[PDB]
Amino acid sequence: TCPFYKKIPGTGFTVDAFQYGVVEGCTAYFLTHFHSDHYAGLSKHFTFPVYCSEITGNLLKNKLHVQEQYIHPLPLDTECIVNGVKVVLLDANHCPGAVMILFYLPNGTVILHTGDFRADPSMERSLLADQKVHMLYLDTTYCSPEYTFPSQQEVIRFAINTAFEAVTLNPHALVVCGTYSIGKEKVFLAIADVLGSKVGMSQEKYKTLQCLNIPEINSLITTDMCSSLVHLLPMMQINFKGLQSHLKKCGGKYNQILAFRPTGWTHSNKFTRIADVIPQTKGNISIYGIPYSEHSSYLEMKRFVQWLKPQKIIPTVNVGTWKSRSTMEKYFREWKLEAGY
Ligand code: NI
Repeated sequence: TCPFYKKIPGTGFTVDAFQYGVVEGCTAYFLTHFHSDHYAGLSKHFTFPVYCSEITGNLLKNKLHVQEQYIHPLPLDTECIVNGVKVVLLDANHCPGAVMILFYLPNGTVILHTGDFRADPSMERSLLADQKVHMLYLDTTYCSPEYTFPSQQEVIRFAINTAFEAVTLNPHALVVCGTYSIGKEKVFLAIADVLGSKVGMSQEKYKTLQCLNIPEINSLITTDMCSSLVHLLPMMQINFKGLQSHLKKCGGKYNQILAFRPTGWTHSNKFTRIADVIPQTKGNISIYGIPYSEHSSYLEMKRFVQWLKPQKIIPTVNVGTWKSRSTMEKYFREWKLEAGY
């Protein structure tokens, strides 16, 4: 049954709660971004209103086949009314089309639901700078001080230069990048750009990317693998066996693969900088793990909450155990006590 932390009080509104049948007294379902843990349950057979960004609208329509009439796309940074409740959607700096939701309750309460976010100082000068926020429903995925990782711009640097060097030392090397959802497109689009290639991919992944309103995208991607020297493969397939497998299929056009697995945090973040990374090498194939995150580090989350100064925080991630919950509460208390709200 839908959990308390997916329900917005004083509304008929729910957030990312698509896998509990009909929710008793839900007039409208918000969807923060197109990722499976958040959309789980959607199909062509939904007949309640969905509110989402334009881009998430495209994904619903074309990949899940939801009927146009139940998708209500909203523009960002725009005061909108939804069943007589003022809302606003803001970029979540997560994957394409991912939003935070501001709710202005009739009773005068103001709630922010972050969806999945990577906090950034650019948020401190959005529509949020204007007014007080009583309740924060928070993406707590990395709410613990061990969780440090580099800036996205540092990681894209590393990737750009690794690939470009290798390709210039051996122009019959192929670059592969792993994937399984939307998000992290900059990894492959940055490498492709430095190498002067479109990115080659399957038909299903080409369709996904064609929904995303990326500018100039027809110039940046293709379904023709032969013509392209940056390939996208299923992340499951990014391993020696599956790379070899694939290295056979190109038909003697490349002698070497350099691959990238963009990862979430991995324990080796604790002991090694970005500038000092190494790959796993079994012959002519080489695989880099690179910690490109689309969630807030501990310190990024901390800055954001301390600026916001919310009266109450409700966690949406890592709520499943009491140890996680208890650890998280302690961080909230410290932060508040440090910042004097
Ligand atoms: Ni997500």
